[PDB]
Amino acid sequence: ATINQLVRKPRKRMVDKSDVPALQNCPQRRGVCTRVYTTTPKKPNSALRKVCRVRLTNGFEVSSYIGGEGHNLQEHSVVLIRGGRVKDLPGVRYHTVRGSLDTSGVKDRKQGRSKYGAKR
Amino acid sequence: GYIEKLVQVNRVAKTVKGGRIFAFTALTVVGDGKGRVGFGRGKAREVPAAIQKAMEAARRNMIQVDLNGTTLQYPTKSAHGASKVYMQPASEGTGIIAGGAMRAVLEVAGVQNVLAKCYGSTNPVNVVYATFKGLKNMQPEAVAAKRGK
Amino acid sequence: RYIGPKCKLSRREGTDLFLKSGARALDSKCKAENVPGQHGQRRGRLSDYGLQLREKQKVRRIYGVLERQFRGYYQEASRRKGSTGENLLQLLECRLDNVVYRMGFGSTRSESRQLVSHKAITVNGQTVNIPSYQVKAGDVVAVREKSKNQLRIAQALELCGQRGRVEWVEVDLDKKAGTFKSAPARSDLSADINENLIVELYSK
Amino acid sequence: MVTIRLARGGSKKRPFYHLTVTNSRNARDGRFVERIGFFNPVATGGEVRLSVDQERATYWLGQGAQPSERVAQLLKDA
Amino acid sequence: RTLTGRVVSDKMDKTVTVLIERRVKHPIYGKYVKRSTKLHAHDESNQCRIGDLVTIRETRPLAKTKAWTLVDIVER
Amino acid sequence: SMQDPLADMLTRIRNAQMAEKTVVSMPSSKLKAAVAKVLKDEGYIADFQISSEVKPQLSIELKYFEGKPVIEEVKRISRPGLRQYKSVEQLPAVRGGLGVSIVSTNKGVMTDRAARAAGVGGEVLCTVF
RNA sequence: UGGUGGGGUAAAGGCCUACCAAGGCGACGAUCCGUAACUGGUCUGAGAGGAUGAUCAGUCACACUGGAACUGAGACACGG
RNA sequence: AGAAUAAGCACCGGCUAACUUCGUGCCAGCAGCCGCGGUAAUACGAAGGGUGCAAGCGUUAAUCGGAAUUACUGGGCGUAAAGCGCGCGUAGGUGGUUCAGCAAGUUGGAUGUGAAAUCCCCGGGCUCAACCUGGGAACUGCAUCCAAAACUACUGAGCU
Repeated sequence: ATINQLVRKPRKRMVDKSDVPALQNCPQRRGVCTRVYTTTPKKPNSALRKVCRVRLTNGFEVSSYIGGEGHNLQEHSVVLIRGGRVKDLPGVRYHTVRGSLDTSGVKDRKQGRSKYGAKR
Repeated sequence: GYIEKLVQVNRVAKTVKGGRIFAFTALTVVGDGKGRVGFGRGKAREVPAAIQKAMEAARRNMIQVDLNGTTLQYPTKSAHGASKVYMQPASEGTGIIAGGAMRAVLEVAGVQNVLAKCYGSTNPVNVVYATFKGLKNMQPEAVAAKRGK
Repeated sequence: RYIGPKCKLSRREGTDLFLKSGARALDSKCKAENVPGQHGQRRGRLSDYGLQLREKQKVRRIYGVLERQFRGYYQEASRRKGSTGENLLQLLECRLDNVVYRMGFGSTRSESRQLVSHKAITVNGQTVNIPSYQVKAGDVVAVREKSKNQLRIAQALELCGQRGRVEWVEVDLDKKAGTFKSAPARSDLSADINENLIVELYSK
Repeated sequence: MVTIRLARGGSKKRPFYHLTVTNSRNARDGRFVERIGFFNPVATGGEVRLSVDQERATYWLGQGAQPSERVAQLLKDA
Repeated sequence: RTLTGRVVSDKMDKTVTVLIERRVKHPIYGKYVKRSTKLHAHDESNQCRIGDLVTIRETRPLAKTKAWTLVDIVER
Repeated sequence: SMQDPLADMLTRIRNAQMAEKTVVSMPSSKLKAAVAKVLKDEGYIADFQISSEVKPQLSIELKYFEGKPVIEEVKRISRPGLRQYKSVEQLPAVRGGLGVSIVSTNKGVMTDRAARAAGVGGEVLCTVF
């Protein structure tokens, strides 16, 4: 740790590994739905949430959350991916964005229309 | 001094076999606008008394900080426990550029361009200690050297 | 510029704002006795950073300025040498949006900012149309010679000694032409601001 | 190949020249041998036209550089 | 025009290599470190043994990895 | 082993400053004697006392203030390891210039005030404050 | 890796060559392995720095991929 | 000729002083950290109002920052993570003591540069701002040169 020992072997700053294995410094990355299904939350909560499995165009097998209150993503859609880790859902770190290509958009959704895919 | 500044409230608990009884400690400082700073907190049940049970000792232990006039004496190296404090004087025009509990003690002293910092622990219980040991040894002339400079 | 109805902006502050619509009063019929918002029949916890906000969010609501425009004016305060607070309101008084009314050609800043875009207020024999010109100490201030019989320019000459003189200009009322003499210090301003406390809303 | 030449700085519809001494092996706006003083044909009040210093301008004519076509009739403005 | 190093290897004719040592600072660490530089010096008459100290001069290259000749044996 | 002559004297008096002793004696060199002569001229100590015999020693007579004495700390900067050879533009004004910042130069092991008005820098030795 | 005889390049030089000798490089990181044009600079920073090379300018490098010369002042030549 | 051709976005449980209810009921959901929802919901869906700053507002992503969270400036190690189980000692790092010498590190000045751009101030101009340039400042750098000898290496005689 001394300045002699720094010239011998200097302090290497340890790199921080990124949170997303996919999205290789890309803000969005297109995918194709392998499977949409139902997932339970973590124990101190309880609900029924709907997540999707996608293969990406990087060929990767990760899960994205369909963030709508209603969707017609019918098992082969062309859904677009953002990041962000949903807390209550374990082990998954991606979200399907609304109104991208095949994501139809949440019904009425009258505030936050830029988030959940609504015109006007 | 009547230029008191509240530092922190923090909700203290302790347990009886009946259950958990809660108490509030709250530290405030008291300065005079010219450099007599004080310290203290109180142990009571309630919010509006634990800040004046802080005044119970905050007017006590007031010591005249040896100012220069609007500007601090030196670059400072100071510590208490696991908190360490850096300071240095600034020139003319910048205001309060300290942080958290450092802007409370260094604004009641008559200096305004303060530029104080916190290193090690950030606990405001032990933070206000190292700030006054930063101000306890201030002297432009009170060295025993037989020379004005 | 901020637009819309403006009786509701006279209520948050408590000061007259120099934002009005006529020539007799302000906050005298648009029922200023409460604190508006979503639900404001009760107050509570009126302290530092939200007050440092209400300082700057008053100064923003007077001077026709956006935060695109105004926090670039704190950028010149550090480009200024020393005394950053009053040197902020220097360029708000070398501002032409205010000093049309600080002379008094228009009713308020809402008529001052407007007519200079409508090719009224020249600077020095040129054609200036911006509400951001920086008037030097010692130019004339005149009006283009087609808005002279615009009679709402004559609807502003009644408040010269009624809103009080500024005692920093020397103007000719016959020509409708003025002259900005010198820049103010912090003695020529209204006492409702805190100039080195708008400064503190920069780091947090 | 060595040449004293007008070289476009400035903005679009805002010409400003440098009067670079170049090699005619490079572009107009890169790798000049020397910048002697400038030119500005949009010159209005307070802006000097051309900062032609004949202390160095003698040297490239002395060492064998040439005006292009216009550079000859900027020295004719003297 | 003066570079000085101590002789470390002489077993070839007309050619010698020396350690032109120096002690210079580390940029972000501040401690002055030594940085040894092992030049090659050309001898016209091959009179330098291991442990000698010489000075050298730069000219056109005398071989590959050799562009410095012998000036004078300063000491031994 | 001992590895630095003058850092061994600058430590041995500070624990004696917080102790109740006055005359400090140790086996001394000319290097430690040239340092001691400059801060008696700054009003800190007096009468360095070369013993002038074989194994020569330094009896520095440090002064007391009432209660806490005159020198709080002596902070070594250039120890022997990272030895802080510093220029004249970058001299340390230690405590606003109330530290005198003795710097070893060719024409004298000398304070920072005379190091700048006659410009030679070098070994920034220690905090005297 | 040197030494000389020659050979050769517009120009020094194991660059090419024959023969003589056993040297040369490297723990201050050689060689191998992965990665990347570099710099003036750029971005966050109290600064130290850290990250970084899009427009702009200098140098480098390439021209489907590889080898090769030719002509010419200048190429191993992007529309040879 | 005449206001005819122009505003939108996101939030409002906290530490952000923007902070009623209606529908929904451990459902449906939101969210960066706590968490919120299990029946009067300031945390979730509208309406009803405000507020952030505006032809943009937001959130996905990447960089540095706060981060003393790789600490040269500027951190650690009895019990939180961390003393090899300890030796002999190679390179190396550093080295008691005095005079003299050297001038490699150290110190000052000299000169060429460190291209132009960018930046930093003073300006000039676009009606103003970007932008544009003029002037310098800056470029902590590099070798050469002479001057210095307190300290370090090196050199020599020593001192205990």
